[PDB]
Amino acid sequence: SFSMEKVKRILDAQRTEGPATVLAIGTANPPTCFYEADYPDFYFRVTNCEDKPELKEKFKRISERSAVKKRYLHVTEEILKENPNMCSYRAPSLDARHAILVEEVPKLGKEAALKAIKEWGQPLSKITHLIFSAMSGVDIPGADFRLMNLLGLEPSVNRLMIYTQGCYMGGAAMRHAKDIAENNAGARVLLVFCDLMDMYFHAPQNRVDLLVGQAVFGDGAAALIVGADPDDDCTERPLFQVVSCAERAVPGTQDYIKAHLKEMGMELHLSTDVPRMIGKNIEKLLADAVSPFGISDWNSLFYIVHPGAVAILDQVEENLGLGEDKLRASRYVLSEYGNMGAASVFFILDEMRNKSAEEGKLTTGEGLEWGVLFSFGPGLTVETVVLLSVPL
Amino acid sequence: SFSMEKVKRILDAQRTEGPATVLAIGTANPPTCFYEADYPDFYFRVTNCEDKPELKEKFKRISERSAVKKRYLHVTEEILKENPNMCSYRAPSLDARHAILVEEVPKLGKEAALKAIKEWGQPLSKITHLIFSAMSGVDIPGADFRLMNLLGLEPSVNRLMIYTQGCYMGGAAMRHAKDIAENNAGARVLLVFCDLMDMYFHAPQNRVDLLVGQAVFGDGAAALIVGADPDDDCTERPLFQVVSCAERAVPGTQDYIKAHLKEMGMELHLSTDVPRMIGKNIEKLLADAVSPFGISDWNSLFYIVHPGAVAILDQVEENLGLGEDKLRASRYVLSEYGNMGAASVFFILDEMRNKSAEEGKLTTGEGLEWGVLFSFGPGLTVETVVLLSVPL
Repeated sequence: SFSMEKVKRILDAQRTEGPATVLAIGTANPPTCFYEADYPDFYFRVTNCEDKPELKEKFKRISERSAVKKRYLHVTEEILKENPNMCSYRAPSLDARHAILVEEVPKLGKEAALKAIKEWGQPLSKITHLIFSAMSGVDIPGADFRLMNLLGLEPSVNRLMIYTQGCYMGGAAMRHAKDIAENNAGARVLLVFCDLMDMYFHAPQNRVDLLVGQAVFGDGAAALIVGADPDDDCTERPLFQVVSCAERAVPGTQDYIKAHLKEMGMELHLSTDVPRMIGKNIEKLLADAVSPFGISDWNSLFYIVHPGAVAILDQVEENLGLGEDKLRASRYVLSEYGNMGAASVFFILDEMRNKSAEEGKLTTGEGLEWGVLFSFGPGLTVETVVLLSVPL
Repeated sequence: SFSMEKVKRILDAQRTEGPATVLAIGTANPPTCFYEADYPDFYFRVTNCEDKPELKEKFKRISERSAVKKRYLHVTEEILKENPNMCSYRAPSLDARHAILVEEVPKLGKEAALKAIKEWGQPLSKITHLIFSAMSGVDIPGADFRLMNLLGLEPSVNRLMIYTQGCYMGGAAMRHAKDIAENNAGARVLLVFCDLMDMYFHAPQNRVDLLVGQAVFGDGAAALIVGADPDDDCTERPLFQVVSCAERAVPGTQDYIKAHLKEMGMELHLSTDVPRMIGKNIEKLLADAVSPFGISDWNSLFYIVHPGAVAILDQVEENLGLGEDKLRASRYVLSEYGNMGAASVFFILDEMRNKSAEEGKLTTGEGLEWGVLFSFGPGLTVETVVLLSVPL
């Protein structure tokens, strides 16, 4: 009865008022830029597969239809010479690949995080939580721990490390940052995604899905600061507000995306029915998300759509009845960066906020007030994040 | 300015009143019981190492000093015959191991979860969140996804899957469960830990840490339901309340615990200075956690201590001045089960609620009101979770 008064003082003390908001965004990529026109030539050469010209022409057509202009890749010609088993299909190469990633993943995360923290402008000691999402680079301690030390965070930073889960993680980790920020006054969350696709590099196979991956997977890292209740007394300024987060596993699609961690690396299996399956469901998912806020004209939203493959963007555009320019920002990131896993939606959100100011729009959301963020991954998981833009 | 009013109706609707509380605990273990007396004979025979009788004596002395009576292990003699590369040191065996685990991890998680759900007594459709923590079994889709389908959870259940992180996950996943439960009215979180140590089974080496791990690591899974604001109108009934969660990386201990995922499986590195380091820091961590609640007599708390090794329990007892019976429940779980990774503290918490009832105590925390839960892992991370018991 007095111990319960202590608990209620703790609960009262932690309450927040406003919603979780994104306070800064920073991105970073490997230094090596690979242009899509040269990649079939580079890829088949460096894998000593120039004696497979029909397969090469098949890959060229997939790359040309991919709508990817360039990618920044961590895998270089030097790296493949020093670890040739990566170019020998199913040969053991997991040790070599992991040695390469274990230090580079936190290293690239740091570069993006520094940018986010710089824009944020607050001292590192104000960061209370760190969430690290990384497709590859599994290690104990994790990249969360490494980045905490590289950045000089407080040893009391609350850490969450999510390894090897898929492209739905952009929306998923965003939900957790929201729950953290809103349940804890003063909480300031550094949310970092680093997806290096080195584990998915294999010699070309006569497999459409593996070829699409080789054409589309790109590397990058994205960092955000997420918090509730911005302090006016300092230079904290919101970019977007996270209103509601939803997740759904599509029934009957277990086998559409599978990927196995093996001695040869990451073994991918991706059904070509993924975009249609996404397109068949997207409107009902959007409708469930935004009806509670009275939105029924889909073109009244601004869009951040995970660019898993260009077919995915087209399917969304088609089955939502979107104007041709609605997915401009998503197509841009797909074009300039490829599919960077979970980081992609945050490259897009970064692009949208910058393009809006550059074009003089009245909000961070292309002049609109409400928007939605979609991530897609195994199997099949769809993330639906409702956003509010901020005025300019 | 009317849309900002829409956001406030959502937030107001999602507020909770009370703290996150654990509403049920369920545990499960593999079927095969290995007695610690017999393990040195079994272990060195089945690894064809009876020709190292001095190493076997070094292993036996560690086993006898271990304070482990028995363990339930998934690794059987049959499994090792079907996968002999698990017994040849550094031979490639990661593929063989992962195939064994990817279906067993969710299966044992299901066994524990069903019990927790049984005690909980609500319909599965009420579970809004699933958090799965597993040391081993990295797969896409994850064990969370498999478990959702094994149990028949709603496809809209919000999932979080954490692979390969260490024994601090007990307290860490508990923090995230607290944030979800408190930030989302109606939320009921299914929290599942399954750590199968098959990835750490190797031929005996003349390495103290690997031998101790071979003596102490056991297999098991523990499941919890966590929610804020228990319903009186139904059979929901709280066991403990989660008051505050803190996490700390001990400065200068990066290398004390390391583990690398390689082609041979999990390659562990564990310094013997761990218990001393833990003992050296435990009081300052405990004091920071419970001083805000006016607590300065450490024997006024009940204890759940991660049983990483008996040396750790002894160090915690010594450096806090605990009475000889304070750590009864923790040493019990170590005795009867070994070190089951992150699931352990929940076996202990389960043991404590049951022993307290069996002894007719007036609360679930051995008659005391306030208590603390400790998890330790890489590198070095310590979780301090302050608990409130419930009357009986």
